[PDB]
Amino acid sequence: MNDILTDYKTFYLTHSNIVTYESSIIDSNTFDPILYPELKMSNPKYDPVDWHKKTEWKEAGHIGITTERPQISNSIIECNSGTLIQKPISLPNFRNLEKINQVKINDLYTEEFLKE
RNA sequence: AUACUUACCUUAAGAUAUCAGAGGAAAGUCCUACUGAUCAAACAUGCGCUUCCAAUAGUAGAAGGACGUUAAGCA
Repeated sequence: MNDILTDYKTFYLTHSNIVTYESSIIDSNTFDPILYPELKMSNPKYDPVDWHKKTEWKEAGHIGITTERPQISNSIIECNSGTLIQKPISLPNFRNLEKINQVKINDLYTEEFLKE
């Protein structure tokens, strides 16, 4: 796939023009034949088109080892202090304090291979 | 702490209520647990003296602030 994208980039640049290119672009997909081969060079499942129940969040620092992290539900660290002074700050809401010591591991190598 | 060593200094004067009257050491000085009058201070003590001292029968209000927010307010 890396070969097909590199050779098609060299082929497209050498053999086509700006008219055909700007007609090839529609922003509903954000496909463009010069930049999209570069972005998807090594990502096979690349597509361009609540983020704490995702498994990217849950194993962020450590890959393979998934843990629910305690976090403050209403967190004010985006807010600047000049606007925080305007009205009184709510108490924190929380999430997942119970799970700071439980961490789970999907041990496929022990189960599928040693235990067969 | 003692002691020893050095280094730096070792000074503006004067006064303690006023005025008047009697006495003592002709002008003035000094003094009187002397005597009047005024003044000032302290301490007691009074004036039919003058001003001021916050809801609970209610969820307030008065005085003074903010080097507080709205706020890149509006012109």
